[PDB]
Amino acid sequence: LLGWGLKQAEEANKTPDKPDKVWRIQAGKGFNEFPNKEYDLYKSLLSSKIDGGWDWGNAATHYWIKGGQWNKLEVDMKDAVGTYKLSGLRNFTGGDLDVNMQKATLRLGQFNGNSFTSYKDSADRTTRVDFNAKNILIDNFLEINNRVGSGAGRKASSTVLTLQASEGITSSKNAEISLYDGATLNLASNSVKLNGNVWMGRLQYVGAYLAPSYSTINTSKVTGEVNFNHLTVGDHNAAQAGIIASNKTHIGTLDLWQSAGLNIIAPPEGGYKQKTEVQPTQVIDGPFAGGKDTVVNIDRINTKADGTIKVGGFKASLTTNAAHLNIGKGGVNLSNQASGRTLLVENLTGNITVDGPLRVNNQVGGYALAGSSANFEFKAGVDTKNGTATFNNDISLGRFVNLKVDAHTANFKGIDTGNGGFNTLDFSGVTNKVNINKLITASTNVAVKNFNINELIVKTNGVSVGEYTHFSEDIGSQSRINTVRLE
Amino acid sequence: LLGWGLKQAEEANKTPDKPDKVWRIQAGKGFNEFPNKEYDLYKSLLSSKIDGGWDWGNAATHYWIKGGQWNKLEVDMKDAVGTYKLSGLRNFTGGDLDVNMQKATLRLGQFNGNSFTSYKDSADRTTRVDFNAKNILIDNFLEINNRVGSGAGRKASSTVLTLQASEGITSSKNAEISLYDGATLNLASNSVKLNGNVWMGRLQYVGAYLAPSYSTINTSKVTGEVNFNHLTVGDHNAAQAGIIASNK
Repeated sequence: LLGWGLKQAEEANKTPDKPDKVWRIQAGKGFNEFPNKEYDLYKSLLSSKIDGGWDWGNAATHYWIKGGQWNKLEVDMKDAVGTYKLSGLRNFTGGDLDVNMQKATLRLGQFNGNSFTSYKDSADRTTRVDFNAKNILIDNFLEINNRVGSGAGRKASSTVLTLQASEGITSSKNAEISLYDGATLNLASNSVKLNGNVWMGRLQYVGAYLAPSYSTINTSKVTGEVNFNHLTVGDHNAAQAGIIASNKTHIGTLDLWQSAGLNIIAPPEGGYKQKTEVQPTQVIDGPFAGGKDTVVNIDRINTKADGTIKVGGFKASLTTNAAHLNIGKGGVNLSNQASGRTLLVENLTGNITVDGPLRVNNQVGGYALAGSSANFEFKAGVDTKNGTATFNNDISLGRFVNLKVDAHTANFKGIDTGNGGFNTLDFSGVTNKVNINKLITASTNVAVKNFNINELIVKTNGVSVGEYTHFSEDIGSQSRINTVRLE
Repeated sequence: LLGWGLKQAEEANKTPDKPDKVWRIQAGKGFNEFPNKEYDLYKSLLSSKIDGGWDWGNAATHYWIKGGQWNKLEVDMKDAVGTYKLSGLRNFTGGDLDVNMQKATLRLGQFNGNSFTSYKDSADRTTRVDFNAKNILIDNFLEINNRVGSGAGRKASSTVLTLQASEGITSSKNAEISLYDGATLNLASNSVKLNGNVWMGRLQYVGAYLAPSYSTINTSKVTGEVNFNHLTVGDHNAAQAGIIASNK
């Protein structure tokens, strides 16, 4: 019920833990003299101070450091050369690694995945697993803060995974990163390029459809080229993911759930940076404004939608503070079940530039039933009130679909509502101008205070009555239409 | 049986409390760059270190700070700009806020009221809720030291609310301030003008017609123009209110 902005700002500034028995391992001879050897990291080095096991109560396996889950382990290589791999460390509960590998390639997957989880003690600890490799090369799935077995036993608190390459963090095609309710993920390389299905927000327990399920991917340190490929937020719940980006974020296909949010956050303008017991200062940030050169290049926004029938829709949404928000040639899809699903492509302090056709149920026409009001909704520059919402591609609306745009200046290239009807084509939030190029209406509820639609076809609507183009608010004194053409 | 003059002079000079776990929150980026944004203060900022709940025994809701009602919370903005609102923090038992908002307009009501209460522990603590806004703009009802639910459960000790604007503390027409048996209210702005029904002394419990029911409004610091509109003392009992005025 907190929302993502409180929970991230609470999880950001924490002391790590108070660990007793801080184990230390230093890799000595043999490692720093074979540059191609393809070692194994668990079996040859890490298994000295990590013991396996079984958890009585929902186990498959189990791992911790030494003498319980409250013991920090350092590994201090700093000159080991080779390629190392984990390849099967599943359900690591543990706590506080930091594998320190300069000039050493890692590989977080080979024939088997990985996992990094915590346990809900009375202290509610995090795990803070770190790596400091040269390349990372995920190459098989990695799950952060998963379910250990099946539901029962001890529950799972939050965790943090930090990956700190210095040449790149790539991924294979079938390497599904999937991070859950408490999980974060820090990346600090240059040129992150995750070619696999990143999955923020996922069903941590088998029935918990009402969990909050926050998650975070903090690519703020990436001095290179952030490049996701297939982001997928939410799974049968109201997930609120978030990405703290680095002012250039090209992602590929984005698949929101029905009621799943997203908070892509660009950096600021100049870049980042008995007895009374006084807690340390918790600095907390509201929604600020991104810099001048912040771009978020999504190229397709689908929506996965099946399930219940609620009294409204579910309002899939994404929220950005970047100075631009381009949406590529894939356009916008919106799957629509019985009630009216809703999309909110909101931008706080920037622009919006859509370059694709607005689909619904994955076609351009996309009919809907009576109560199913498929509602697109765009917000360009809410908090600065000088953001345009340009659509450089010809949109087309079918039946029971309701575009609305609340921007400063909503440019267009053509709106064709002549096929379906019952279209509430709202523009009431637009401050001054709506520069539509070619409008085709059958039975529409246009609400514009000032416009110049410089071509207007008005179709008829068959044989039914009581349906008509209806401008529903004050046209003002600056309006204009350079061509009306009834048919 | 003491009378008001003893009880005010006893409640005036007290050390605040001895709180362990003095939480501190500092508002960082984002707040100090939108002069018209109309934020929310509980949900966007305060709810990190205030948890809701239910009191087993006469609840509707319940609020405290963190780990019980003996934990001080500072909020240190000092440069946040906008208009903030509480709008529904009911039956706050808690203890020891001080929301410090220079150059930030507050609003203590929007579609729902507020409340600030204590609980009669064995220590008999006050709550000392403070604000340091620029305007305050009450605009819906605010009850100080109320009854939490209905009678039973834990009882309510005294409390102090301090409002410290620097441009004025106005009020809407339907904003009934009503402070009860232990409640005080310090105002330190210039030009307090409460256009609503201020109600000193009110039935704290449903049958207690023989309670003493003292109350205090201390507008001593007001360098401007104190202006009430409709003061109403006492409700079915022998209330002894008091106002420490500022010579106009």
